[PDB]
Amino acid sequence: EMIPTEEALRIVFGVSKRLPPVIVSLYEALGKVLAEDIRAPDPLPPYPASVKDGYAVVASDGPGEYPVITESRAGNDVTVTPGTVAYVTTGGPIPDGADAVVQVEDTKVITESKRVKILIQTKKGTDIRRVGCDIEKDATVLTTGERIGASEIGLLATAGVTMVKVYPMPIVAILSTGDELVEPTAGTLGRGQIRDSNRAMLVAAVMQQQCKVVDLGIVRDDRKELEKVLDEAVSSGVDIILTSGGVSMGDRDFVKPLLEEKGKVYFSKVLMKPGKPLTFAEIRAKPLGKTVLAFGLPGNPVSCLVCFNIFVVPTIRQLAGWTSPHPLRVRLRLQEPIKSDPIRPEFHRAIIKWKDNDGSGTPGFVAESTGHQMSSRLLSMRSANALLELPATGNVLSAGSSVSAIIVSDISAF
Amino acid sequence: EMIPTEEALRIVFGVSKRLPPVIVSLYEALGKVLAEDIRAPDPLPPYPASVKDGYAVVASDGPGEYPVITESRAGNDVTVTPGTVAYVTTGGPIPDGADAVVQVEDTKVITESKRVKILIQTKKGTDIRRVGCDIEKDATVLTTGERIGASEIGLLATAGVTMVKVYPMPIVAILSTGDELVEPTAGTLGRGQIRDSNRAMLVAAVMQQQCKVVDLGIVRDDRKELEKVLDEAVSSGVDIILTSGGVSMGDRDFVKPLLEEKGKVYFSKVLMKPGKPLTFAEIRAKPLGKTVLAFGLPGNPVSCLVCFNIFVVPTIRQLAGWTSPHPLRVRLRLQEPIKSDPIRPEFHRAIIKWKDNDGSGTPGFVAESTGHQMSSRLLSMRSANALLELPATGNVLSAGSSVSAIIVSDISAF
Ligand SMILES: [Mg+2]
Ligand SMILES: [Mg+2]
Repeated sequence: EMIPTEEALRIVFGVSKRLPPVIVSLYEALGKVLAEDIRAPDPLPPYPASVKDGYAVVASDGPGEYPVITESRAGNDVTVTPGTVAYVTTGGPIPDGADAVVQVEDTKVITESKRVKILIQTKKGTDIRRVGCDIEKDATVLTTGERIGASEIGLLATAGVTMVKVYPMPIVAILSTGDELVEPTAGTLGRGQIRDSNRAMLVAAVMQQQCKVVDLGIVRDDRKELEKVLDEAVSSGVDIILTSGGVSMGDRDFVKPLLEEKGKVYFSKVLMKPGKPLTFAEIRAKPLGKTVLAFGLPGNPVSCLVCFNIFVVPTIRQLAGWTSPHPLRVRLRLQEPIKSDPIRPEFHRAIIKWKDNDGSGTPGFVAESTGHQMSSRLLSMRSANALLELPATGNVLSAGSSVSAIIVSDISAF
Repeated sequence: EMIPTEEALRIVFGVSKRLPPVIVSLYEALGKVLAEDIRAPDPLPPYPASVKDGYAVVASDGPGEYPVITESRAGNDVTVTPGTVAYVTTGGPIPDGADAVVQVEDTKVITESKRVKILIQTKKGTDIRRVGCDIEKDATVLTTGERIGASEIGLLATAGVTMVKVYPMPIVAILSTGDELVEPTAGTLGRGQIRDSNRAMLVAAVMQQQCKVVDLGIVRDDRKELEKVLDEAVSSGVDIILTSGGVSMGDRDFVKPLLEEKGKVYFSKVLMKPGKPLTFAEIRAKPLGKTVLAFGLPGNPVSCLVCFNIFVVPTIRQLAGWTSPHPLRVRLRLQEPIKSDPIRPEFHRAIIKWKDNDGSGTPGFVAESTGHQMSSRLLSMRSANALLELPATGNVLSAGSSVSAIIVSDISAF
């Protein structure tokens, strides 16, 4: 009853629908996806602006000594005739009659009225931004579907847009279920108790996705309270519910029965390593009516994060309006021998480093293994930035064979 | 008087010193660098825990029918003898006398007291996490110098650390100087006015670096107010001052004279394209005494962001305690013909996409040019995630030659 991972997210990509757009402020638009076309209301520059510090001249007059008629520093709104020059700084408006601008280190100084000598001859239009040189009027400078970075903020500011129409981020509710879970603030542990590490992990994992987290806390293994928390969640306005634990084969695992009771489950077992259990349900809020997506993530720590990175991250990007929600996939060569599982494809976590020499004798990517891949050993996720997509061959891949990998974190490194 | 870029940041890397560590909360520790060693106070698991849902058995008894003595679900703290089995779920404590755990789909059901039939024979220690299986007691699970991601949050929660010793982020003050600058909220522009796009750009650029921004606003081209803003900045507790504009050859550019007056300037002209002007000064606060770093970024929009990505981002990472503050550098092949400047090396911005086939017939990176590289055309920074490091050869590199590139944004893409 296991669904392949390719079909698994094919279902999610078919059920998840992009969120309605919202108006936000300029800084609130950082990282979000543009939901409208931006047109510049005036050109840039809206006036002939000097590119270099120096003097606005007539190209015909050529080199020689000339008087400085007026001055036109960046700030103010007189013409120049053949035989006179005007002093300008960068950004300054060019007066009428000027054909070009000579630099200042291409001029000489030369106590009443001042005169300046021009050492070179300039072709017409030298060091001058014509009106609309960089941005023309009413032109599209940012288009729908673009992700707002720092430069796109600078373009919005150039055009005067401080209120932007964007697709918002999904609100995410997160909870843990386990009768053995205690808060991480707990000091000495009692018999059969462990601290709750999946919740704080998912909270931070969603925080990195710039989504609003709503911390529903620890829930015990009982149907009544687990239902109360679920009914609280969907009615609070959340878009995605993230459940950790209570989705296995035990007789107190009420996540699958409660999801299929309140909505429509699409799968509960996935051909994965790790993370054989993975429940994905569609729930409907009953108020403004809206559809809520629910991920019953497995309770094992490394299994929880892995399912988050492969099935929740694209779901978040798709609700936020990304055109390419899928993660970056790269081909790399192995740095050490590693065996694969024969039954299900193993998402082996590795540390990816770019090298100016590998894959053969060319520059490419390499990846060393993090160690043991136990579903409970969270030390395998430590400093892991890649996810090796290993086939279910059961063989041993040599320290040089090429495989496929998913980028789950920014490499940076050296 | 131009300093090469390699020597330029060699100075910055020599002047910038890592910040003193601060205690923060668990969620406040996301993204920051660990300034202490974390040791687990108890092992994980602190008790023998069942890996699979099923029954704890004696390996010697083998297959057959057996009674279910007690039940041990995840939660509670009776022994089992050869001939009896105990029902356990995942996470449950294993009673005394059990050697292994059989799965539940490897058992049969079989109305008074219940009996269960074991279909298979298990080797000793099957599906059982011994005490400390994943994390041993007093072991280092996170070490100094590590960047706290989502999984490192999960490890901190496992160990009970909710107050962490980390290196903080630098506080960054940002300001613009220009007598032609108006706020981006301005509607119809007057004669000689442009909206201030560098400030909002730098604010967002620093926001992406998870640093605290202090918006000092627009400052006119005059020495008195520009000094008042600088004296306000260093006295407010800031660690880095980011200035935009007023650092060129004009006669109202007071950033260089005021920086060298209040501190020690290390360079003012850099062999760069774009961004020939780039002033870096060291200022000292006069109170707890502290040293402030000042970047006089050039006023041209694309020139401002480029200097930010190459000289400010590593300075931020070094103050925050990174061991590899330098950006990721990758070798890629060109997708189109492009000419280089003969005098200074040009940092040409490109759109980098990973392809399963290029550089030859192998998988690698490719990069297409963004278009015109004018220092004032901010449309060249649009959707640019890479920075081509072009040599000062002045030749034309064919649509297939390999060059060096700096990753300034997460590729993602397809
Ligand atoms: Mg459980
Ligand atoms: Mg200026």
